[PDB]
This record gives sequence, structure tokens and C-alpha cells, in this order.
Amino acid sequence: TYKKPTGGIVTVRSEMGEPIHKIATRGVMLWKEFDETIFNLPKNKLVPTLEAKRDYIISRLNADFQKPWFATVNGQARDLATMTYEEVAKRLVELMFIRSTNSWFDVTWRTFTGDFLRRVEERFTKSK
Amino acid sequence: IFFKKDSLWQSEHLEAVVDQDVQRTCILHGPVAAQFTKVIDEPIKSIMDGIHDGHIKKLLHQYY
Amino acid sequence: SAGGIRRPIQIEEFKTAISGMSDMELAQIKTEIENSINHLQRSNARLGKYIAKLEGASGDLALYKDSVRENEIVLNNYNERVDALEQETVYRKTGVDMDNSNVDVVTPNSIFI
Amino acid sequence: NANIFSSVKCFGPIKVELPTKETVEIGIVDYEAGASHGNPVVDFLKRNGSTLEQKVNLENPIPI
Amino acid sequence: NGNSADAAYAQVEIQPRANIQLDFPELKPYKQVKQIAPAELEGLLDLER
Repeated sequence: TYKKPTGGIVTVRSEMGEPIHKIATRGVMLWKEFDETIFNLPKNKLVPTLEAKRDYIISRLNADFQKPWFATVNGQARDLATMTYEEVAKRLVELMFIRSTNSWFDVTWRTFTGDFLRRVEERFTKSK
Repeated sequence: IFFKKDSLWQSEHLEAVVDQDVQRTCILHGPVAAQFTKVIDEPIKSIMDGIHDGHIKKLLHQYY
Repeated sequence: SAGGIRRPIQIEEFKTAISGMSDMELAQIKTEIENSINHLQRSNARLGKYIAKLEGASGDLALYKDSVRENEIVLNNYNERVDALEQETVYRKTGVDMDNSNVDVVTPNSIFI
Repeated sequence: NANIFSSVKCFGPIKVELPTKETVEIGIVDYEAGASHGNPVVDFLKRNGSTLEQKVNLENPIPI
Repeated sequence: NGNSADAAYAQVEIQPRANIQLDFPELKPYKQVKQIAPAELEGLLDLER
């Protein structure tokens, strides 16, 4: 399980380097690839490696991982800087608000989106 | 940190996952134990008793 | 103490826990982690000798290499935990007019009346 | 609740001191509320009026 | 009313922040340009000069 899928289960390195026995899902198979390519690297080699495999990583997050890339509208890869305030707010509701249960999954996520809308008002208004 | 933070809860709440896809999710499971995980939606009584009743079954045979 | 326990702990959960403690408890944890740092640096000094001895001469060399690679991951957590100790510390050292413009005394009413 | 009163009711006669030393009742208090927090009538009389008897502390308490 | 109908009566006021604009010229629709210039000017000028 330290090398490759064995009965559909692998090992996987945590944020602290503790091994975790997870089911080798497409997300987990992507996780393991990032452990062997990116997270094992020292501190000086980390940032340049991200800027080279930029388009690769984002593509894989939107296809495979449970936490996608934020800056994606209509399935086009963008950056947070290359979004509109509109597009962000739409994207926030798309991930944090549930259509099936008609509720915010957690109340803290509502607050987060709420504070962001306040921020938009704060930015654009002229008088008090 | 962003990639690894808070990666457990999605297994039980697929409705919050991008298109309700299990294949995105970290589901934690032991390799050895997996060869005995077969029966979907087995009541916890029938699972745990069947092992305890199994113990008595053999312990009666060998010693009593 | 539960902070600085010779194994790597997550930082965001430490960064909250450090807030609700006494100043003497932070000094005890700070003492404990620095002792843990000196334990790995004297360990990496010993691993450094067994590298330089065998590098002078490839089985039983990669096993030294990922042993000192692993200690840098644990040591990276220690000085990150010490960095949180510094930031909590520095948060606790903050907590004649002859023109009739003012009074129009050409008028009888403006004086005080 | 432990804090919120369901029914505040405050009543009693209103006597005025006459020159002839005895008082007469020519006034009624008739407060009646629903979901309230405090007694308005009493807090009015604390600040604006006074008790019959005023306690006055010594400059220095004396161990007897 | 305690602090339930005299502390829940207060609204939420918003302070403005600096949205510095680059003041690029407002570009009108095409029909609101053709009124201004005489119509004969279309394809008359060398735009390289």
C-alpha cells in the first residue's frame, strides 16, 4: 500500500507526514501523485514548480479532487485576480450553498459570503 | 495546507461535493479488514453479535 | 504539556490553543520545544557524520538520507510552532474682528439683549 | 424565562400629604404589560422620589 | 423593552472605500458617433497619417 493500489487501498502522507490508509479514489490517486512530485520538495523548489505545472494542477483539481480550483467560471480555468466580484459571489454560492437541501452546508460559509458582499458594497459606494 | 485541510467530512455529505462524486473523496479504510467488508447496510447488532456468538460457538466446542 | 510532544502537530489548532493559556504556560512550552529542537539537531549531527563517512567511499546510504530528510519535516514543524509562540508573545504587548462677522453690533439686538 | 417576565402587574393607591397630617387616597397605579424585562413604575420612583427612611453611613465604622 | 426593542432598532451603516478609476474615455454606441462626425468622413482619412 506504500507503493501502489493493493485491494483498492493505498497509504497517503498527511499535512504532518503521518501515513493514512485511504481508499485509492481518483482524488486520493491525485493526492498520492502530489505527495511524490510536489510536497516532498524543499522550500526553495516549491514555488517555481507550481508556476511551471500551473495549468496541469488546476485541470486535475477540477476533474479529480474534492476541493476544486476556485477561479473557474463555466469550466474555463482563470485566476482569482482575473475574476469579477460578480463571478466570485456566483462561484461561492455554487460550492458553499446546497441546491438539494436548499441550505448553506455550514453557517460559517454563509457569514464568509455575507462579509464578501459587505466588502463589495464598501468598495463601490461613494457616500455613507 | 489548502489541499490537505479538513478532508474527512465529504465521505458522509456527498451533496456538498462538486457533482456528488465519491471518486473525489478521501475515505479512510484498512487494507486487511477490507477482505471482510462485503455486506452493505448490515445492522450493527447482526455484525457484532455474529462475531460474539461466533466466539461462544467455538469456545463451547474446544473447552466446554 | 500537549504542545511540543516530540511529534509534529497541526499549526492552526496550535495557533488557537496558544491564545487561551497563561504566560508561564507559554514559557514552559517554549522551553520544551527548544529542547526538542536541540534533540533533533544533535541527532542530525550524528546522521551528518554517517553521511560524510560513507560519502567518502549504494545500499544503506539512501536509508541515512531519508532519515535526515524526515527529521527536517519534524524540525520544520518545531520552528513553525516557535514562530506561533513569538506571534502570541507580541500580541500580549498590545492588549479682534472689527468686521461685524461674529457678533453684528451695528444692530441693537446682537450684543446680548 | 429565567430573564423575561410573562406578565408585569403593578398597582396600589396614590395618597397625597394634606396640611391636616392625615393623607387621603385620590389616585390609583394601574400598570399591566405582557412580555417585559423590568418593573418600570418602581425604577421611576427610585430615581425621582425617595423612601420614607434614608440610611446614612458613619465616616468610620466602629468595632463594638 | 430591556435591550430587545431599543438595541435591535439600530441599523447597519456602510463606510465607503477608495475605488480609484483610471478614467478611460466612455465609448458611446456606433449610432451615437455617426450623428457627431459628418457621414462623408467614412473611409476618407488615411488612419496611418
